[PDB]
Amino acid sequence: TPEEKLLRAIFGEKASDVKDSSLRVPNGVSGTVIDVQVFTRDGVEKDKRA
Amino acid sequence: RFPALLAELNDLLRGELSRLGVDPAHSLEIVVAICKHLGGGQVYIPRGQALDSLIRDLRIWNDFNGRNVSELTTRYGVTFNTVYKAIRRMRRLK
Amino acid sequence: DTILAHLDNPAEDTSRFPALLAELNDLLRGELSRLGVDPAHSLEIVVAICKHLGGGQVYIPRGQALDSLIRDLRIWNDFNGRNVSELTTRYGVTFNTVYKAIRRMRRLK
Amino acid sequence: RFPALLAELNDLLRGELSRLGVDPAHSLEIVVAICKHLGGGQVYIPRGQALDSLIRDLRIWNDFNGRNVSELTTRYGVTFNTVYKAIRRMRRLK
Amino acid sequence: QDDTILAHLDNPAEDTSRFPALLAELNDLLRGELSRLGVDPAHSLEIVVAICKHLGGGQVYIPRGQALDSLIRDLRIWNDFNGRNVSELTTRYGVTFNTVYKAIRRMRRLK
Amino acid sequence: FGIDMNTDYTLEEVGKQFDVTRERIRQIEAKALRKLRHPSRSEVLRSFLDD
Amino acid sequence: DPILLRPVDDLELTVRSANCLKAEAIHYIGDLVQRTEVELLKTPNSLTEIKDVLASRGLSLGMRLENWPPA
Repeated sequence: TPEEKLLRAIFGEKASDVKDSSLRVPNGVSGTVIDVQVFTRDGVEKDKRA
Repeated sequence: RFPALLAELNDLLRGELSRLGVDPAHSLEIVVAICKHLGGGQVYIPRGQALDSLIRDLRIWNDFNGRNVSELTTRYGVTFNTVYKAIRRMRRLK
Repeated sequence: DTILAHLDNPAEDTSRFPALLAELNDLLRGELSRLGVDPAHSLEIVVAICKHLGGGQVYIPRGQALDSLIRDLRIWNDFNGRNVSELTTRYGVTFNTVYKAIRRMRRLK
Repeated sequence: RFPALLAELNDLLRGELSRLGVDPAHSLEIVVAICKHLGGGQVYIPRGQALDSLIRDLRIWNDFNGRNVSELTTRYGVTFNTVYKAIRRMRRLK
Repeated sequence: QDDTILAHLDNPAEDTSRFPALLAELNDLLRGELSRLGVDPAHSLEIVVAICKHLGGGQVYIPRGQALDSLIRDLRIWNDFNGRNVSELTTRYGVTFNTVYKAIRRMRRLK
Repeated sequence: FGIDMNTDYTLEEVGKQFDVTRERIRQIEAKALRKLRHPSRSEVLRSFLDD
Repeated sequence: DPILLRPVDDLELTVRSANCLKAEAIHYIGDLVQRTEVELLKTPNSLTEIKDVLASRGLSLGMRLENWPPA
């Protein structure tokens, strides 16, 4: 809309081709992480955590 | 033009920060601030006569105690009517 | 200054881009509050900006030019004539960048 | 207002005469002469403000030979409009 | 002194008004005084510039007769005063001790 | 920006209305924007930066 | 009295009167009200402009005030 791009012009920030889809802890849950199990498809390179 | 101008601005700013007692290396973000709300083109920043005249008159009436009108005219190069205006202005403030 | 308190509103009376740069001193005095010194000193700097930088006009860039400028200035500020390797070690840059900063310092007048 | 100002004027005249080699007492004649040829009423003594701007423009276009017009704006801090008017003025005079 | 073409500047000086104009007669009188005293008359303009720059700023009035002569006598008397030559001033200027005392008072009263 | 209007107008579209000046209108927009960046009116606006 | 501690700025006096009192450096209304008329007439150039303005404000010169100034 005109207002949001007006703010964009005023302050100069630009949101790039990125959208937040990160996992979040469900509300009311407080605890400790025990295991992180990551599977990756064959063909694509694996991260250093993997 | 712009790189040398920015370098001069930054070094003069940091020198004044050192003069004011602040760390000179804090000048950079200031010019970055100068960027964030002023970037885009070229603007003319010549004098700003308001504050200069105000500080001039402030020093004029600071020199004034009771009777130095002749010396004020000789030094600051302004007639007695300007002195009257300055004294009235300093009477306005309480 | 001192009377600057009373001058608070008259500072922008019948004003111009001073008022714009009054915004500057706001930021400045904000950083001054960040710095620890009294914010009401900011006007001094700005009036100094009027006396030693005022009188002309300047164009301002927007992008990587100022990034290169700040990197090179942080490189060259610690140069003493025999500390090129010190600059390379401290700032994590190759000899090319520090030598280019030194050439930037040399070529100016 | 007249006595102290006249005394200071005579002091400066005799000092200038001594600097230039003339006898300081001759300054009395000078001031007497001017006191005969400058009277008529009341008017404040200033400078050649028109002549001040004239010599200012003279210096500006003597220093000016091209791009140093920017240096002119860096010399004291003035406008390019008055500089251009002064250039046209020096073109007008022969 | 970058006057240079000041002779050409005389036409703008001829085309100026207000406080200037009369100053040209002052320059002429100063150059005549310099010629009488042996100095080069062309220096006189320089002198006037000095007396224009240092003495400008305030309001002035000049008397014509007796006050001028009294001030002349007083200034001539006290310009040779060193602090302990009152009798010397009386003998040199042919004036009484009262006149020299008045000269001292006039010299010390001015600010 | 075409706010409160069915459409926006470019530099040339607004030039024919008031004045055909090119850099002057751009610096008018820049001056208005920098005036809107003053921390006397923008305190509320800055909160909208996170969205 | 809430007027004695107020400075001489609250008089709205004439320029000649606003200039004459600066020679004696009067900073308080009480300072001038302590001074009587028999000694404020020696300064040049006022004698017809003080009584009316002081009476309009309910004050008169010559009154005796102790512990002045109270600082």
